[PDB]
Amino acid sequence: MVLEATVLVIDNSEYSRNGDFPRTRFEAQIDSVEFIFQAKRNSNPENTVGLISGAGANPRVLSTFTAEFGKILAGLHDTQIEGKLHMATALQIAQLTLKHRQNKVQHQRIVAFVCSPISDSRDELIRLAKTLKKNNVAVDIINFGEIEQNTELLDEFIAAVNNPQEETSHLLTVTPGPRLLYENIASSPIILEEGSS
Amino acid sequence: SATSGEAAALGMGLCMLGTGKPEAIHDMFTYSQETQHGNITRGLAVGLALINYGRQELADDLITKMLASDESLLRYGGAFTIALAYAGTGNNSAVKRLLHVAVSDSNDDVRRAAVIALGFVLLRDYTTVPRIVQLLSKSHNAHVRCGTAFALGIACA
Amino acid sequence: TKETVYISSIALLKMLKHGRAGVPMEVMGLMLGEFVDDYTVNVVDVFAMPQSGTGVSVEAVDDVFQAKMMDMLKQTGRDQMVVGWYHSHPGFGCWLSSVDVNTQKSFEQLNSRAVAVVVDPIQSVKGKVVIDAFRLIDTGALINNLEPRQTTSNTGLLNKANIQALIHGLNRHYYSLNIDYHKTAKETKMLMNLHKEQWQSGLKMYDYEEKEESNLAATKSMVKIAEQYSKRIEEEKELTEEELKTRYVGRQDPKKHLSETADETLENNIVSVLTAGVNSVAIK
Amino acid sequence: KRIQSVPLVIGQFLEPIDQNTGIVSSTTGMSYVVRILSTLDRELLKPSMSVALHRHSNALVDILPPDSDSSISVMGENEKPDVTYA
Amino acid sequence: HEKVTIAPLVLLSALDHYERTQTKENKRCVGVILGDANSSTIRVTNSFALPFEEDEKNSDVWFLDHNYIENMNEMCKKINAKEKLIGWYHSGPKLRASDLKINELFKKYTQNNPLLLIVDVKQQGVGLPTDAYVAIEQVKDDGTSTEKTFLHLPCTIEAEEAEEIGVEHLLRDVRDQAAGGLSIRLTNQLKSLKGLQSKLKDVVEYLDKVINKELPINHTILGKLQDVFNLLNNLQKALTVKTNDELMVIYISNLVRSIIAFDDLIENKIQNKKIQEQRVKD
Amino acid sequence: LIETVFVKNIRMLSFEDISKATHLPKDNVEHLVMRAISLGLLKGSIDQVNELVTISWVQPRIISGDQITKMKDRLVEWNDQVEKLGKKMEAR
Amino acid sequence: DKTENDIKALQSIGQLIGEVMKELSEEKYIVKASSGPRYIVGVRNSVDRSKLKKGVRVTLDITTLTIMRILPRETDPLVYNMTSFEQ
Repeated sequence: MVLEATVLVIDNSEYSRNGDFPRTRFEAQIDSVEFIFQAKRNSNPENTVGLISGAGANPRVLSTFTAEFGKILAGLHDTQIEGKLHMATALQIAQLTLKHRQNKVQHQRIVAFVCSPISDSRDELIRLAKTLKKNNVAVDIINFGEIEQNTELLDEFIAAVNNPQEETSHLLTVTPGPRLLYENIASSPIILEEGSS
Repeated sequence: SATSGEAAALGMGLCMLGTGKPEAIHDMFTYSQETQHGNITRGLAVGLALINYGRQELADDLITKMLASDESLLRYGGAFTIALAYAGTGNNSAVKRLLHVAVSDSNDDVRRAAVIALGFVLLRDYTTVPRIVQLLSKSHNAHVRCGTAFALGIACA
Repeated sequence: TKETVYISSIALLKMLKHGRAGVPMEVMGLMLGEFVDDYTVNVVDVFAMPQSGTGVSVEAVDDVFQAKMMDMLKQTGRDQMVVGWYHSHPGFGCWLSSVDVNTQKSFEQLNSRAVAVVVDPIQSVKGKVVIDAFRLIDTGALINNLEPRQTTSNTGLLNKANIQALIHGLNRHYYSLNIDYHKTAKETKMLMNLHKEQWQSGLKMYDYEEKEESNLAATKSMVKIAEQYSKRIEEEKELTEEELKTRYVGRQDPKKHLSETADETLENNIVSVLTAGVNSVAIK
Repeated sequence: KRIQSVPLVIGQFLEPIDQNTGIVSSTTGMSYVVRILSTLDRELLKPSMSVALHRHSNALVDILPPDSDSSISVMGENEKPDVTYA
Repeated sequence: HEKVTIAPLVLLSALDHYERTQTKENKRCVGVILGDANSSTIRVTNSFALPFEEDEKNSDVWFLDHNYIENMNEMCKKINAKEKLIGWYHSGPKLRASDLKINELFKKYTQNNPLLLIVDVKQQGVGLPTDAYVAIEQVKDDGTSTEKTFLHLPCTIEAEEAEEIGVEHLLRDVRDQAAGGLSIRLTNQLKSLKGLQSKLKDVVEYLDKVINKELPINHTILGKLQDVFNLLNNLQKALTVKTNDELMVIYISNLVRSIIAFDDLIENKIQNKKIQEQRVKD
Repeated sequence: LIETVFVKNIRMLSFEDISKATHLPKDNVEHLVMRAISLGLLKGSIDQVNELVTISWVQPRIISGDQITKMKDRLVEWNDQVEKLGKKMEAR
Repeated sequence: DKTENDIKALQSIGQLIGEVMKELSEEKYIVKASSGPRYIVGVRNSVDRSKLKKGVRVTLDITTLTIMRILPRETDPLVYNMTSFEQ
């Protein structure tokens, strides 16, 4: 829509370190995330993607706001091989991250990659969901592999944030299978509403 | 605006001529920490001396609060407020409080403030005017020698 | 027509670390703050420019260096509006630099509130900041004749010779200002308690008494050996029957042979009082 | 004393005149009478030791310590000689 | 020996940011130090500010920019290229435990030994509240595990030619540097004992923390508080026989030579007597 | 015995309670403690003719909490004596 | 292109000759300029005291009177100092 600052949260747990996708998982994820960084870079001149690791025995930080994927590579080649995803603590870091933006003209859309199920209750995320509408920021949820072996705990997180598509509350779902990893974006609405290809 | 800001501070102090009221005193003291202008900040301290006329020792509470601050512009009425009816024969306790403050601090606003009450106490005898303040011209400095003849133009005029 | 310059304590010393004791090849930088023209001047946020081989150049004036600095203003929370630029020159008697004024001219039309404050890294050794200012005409009588420095009496600007007497004719290119310093409550007693004289010396209980084993006898030797000489020399010099006063050696000859011996007795009496007695604070 | 500071000009002592007033010979051969600083130690003066002056004002700066030794005359000591006396 | 020397501009630069964003009341402001030290001695002069935010309820909430904040160091590299990152400084009014977990992220960008300072928003103590930390692996006798902890070292305030007279020119009010400074320091030494006595009142609360509900007991603290008796008080009475004699010798040599040097002012009456003889022309 | 010997001013034991508790001759007990002395327990030096055990006690002796009632209070009340006597030094 | 660097070089005047004689203060030492009378100049932090010892050529400014950098010791290989014809 307009100038936005993407907040990227990936999952470093054991499910991202395996070959579950029948080509490559973590090897092609470096390119797929880079292609998303390059897609938003051509749409808007101001591109800053924070890289926050919300897994691996409490949330970590790999990269920071930058205009080039070179600094992101420092966090792509270094991945913690243990721990699981903690949604409660990592989101509170993302809430404070929303206030570190440079100018008010730069919007924010939180993008989260969830490779592993979480034990966090949904009621804890409801009160934390009101911070999205308070700062007028967007949210993007990309989850694959959890929906098969577990229910969706972030569905009610979108309910309290539910708003028309001109502001926030964009829910996405990715189901793996006999496909291409970069092709997973095609099923997501994020690839649509674009006049460049 | 620093143009009419200090001029408005003088009119506010002229509103109360007499014993005064503590309500108008606390208001002018609170606004001193808000505005960034020097003439307005000092203008609020100048008006405090005009609000209290004849209060004298009962005004030492406001005088203590002004002299306790580190700001130079907040010390003004620590002299003029004390000496009003003390013309002619005065009190040595009022002068003693202005000695150690002026001699210890070389600041301009702190030293020039106490000079105001010096000319009021010396109205008793013109011959004794170049006596107490006689030490002001014996040293070498601008403001130390500047406060010398101020008392000579009042009682000795 | 007339102004007055006020500079806070935080904005007072930054570059002077590089300017004063950080040797020549001085740098420059930007000043920030908020004030009202013709009355007061305020400087708060300051950050310097990069150093090059030629010193001040176009690359330092270029905003590419400032582009990443302006982004750090909102992040660190410290942000203001441009109040001017600052420079340094190694004490030129006349016409420090005409390049820094050209930078002031190009940035004057976009601000008109900018003040150029330069300081001498050489002659500031005395501890006092050298006061100099370059500014465009404020509300102009300066195109012909006007007197800057509100309260035109004030105090003699000193300096040296040339630009002191060039104020009248060159007033268009040179606008004089009196620079004053100020500090708030958090800048007054807060820093004084941690500085005073020398250092703050945290944990005052640390002293040299815990180091005293053989030096206790060494202190007893210093209050005797060197003192016995001061006793004989004092009588040796006074024994002279010449006198005659007038001039002779009397500038200071006798100090070391007479009066300093009394001070030399005191020098060993000061270190005796230094620890004095019972410096273990009562107990046993 | 800090008004002098770095521009040291090496002088030479000549003869005292008055308290804090004296003539100081210069290495250029031009004697100058300058006011002696009251901080300076006046019992260390000799018609040998060099002193410090100024470039423009040519005023006496500081009385130099015993470290005033100048190596222009090659001032040094002997380190581990060779020829033996015995 | 490792001695941290801190410039006072570090405290003044952070004090401005405390007023701007109103950062106080258990809110840490992270920063980074600067200097060139290849030895154990650490020299801290210039310092930057890191836009850090934390939660009061959750101490595990931390966000710190890696290469985005280093742009200030890149801008300073062209200014001074001799100084690099030797460490970092935080606030930590209640001393959050977040710094104990990860010592690698801060050491990755700082090639020097890990150093952690403390700049409080208050810093109003008469003592030395500024404290330094060195994160290493130290053996603990508590019986749990040997892990990375903080090593305390004394620090001070730096004074160089630039800021030495600059602060004195700003104050120029109360100095009083003379032989009478003993009364100021020895009283402060008594205040230092009273300042530690206030810390002993926190030790009184330490027992109340054991009285509190489900709190452990530190065995390392008990080791230092166990020797307070046998060390340094009627035990020293046996050594007071020869000890008091050493304090008397100081009084012997002092009082005999103190009344000598003060007798050289007799010339005052001699000069005043000559004034009356000079009154022929007066 | 180390906990027993330490009350206020007594740092010193004798050969009485040490030999009677261990049921060993005093000749060996002198050299048997020295094997435990090298472990860092006590740095003292035992005498012979005086029949008195000098004790330099470096041992940490953990598991506290019986002493801390009186131990911690003696670091305050006895330290308050210094604070009371130091109030007359406030003249300068 | 080589002349343009000299246009911007008007701010830095060509420095005179100097050699360290005897250590006096911490940094600043006693240096007699062979280009004239005895002038003790300042020092700069761009260099350290390892090469500032006695018997080495230094670089001293005419106006500011400091030590800029440390140049190697020059024996002035003139025609009579070192003959251009060798062997």
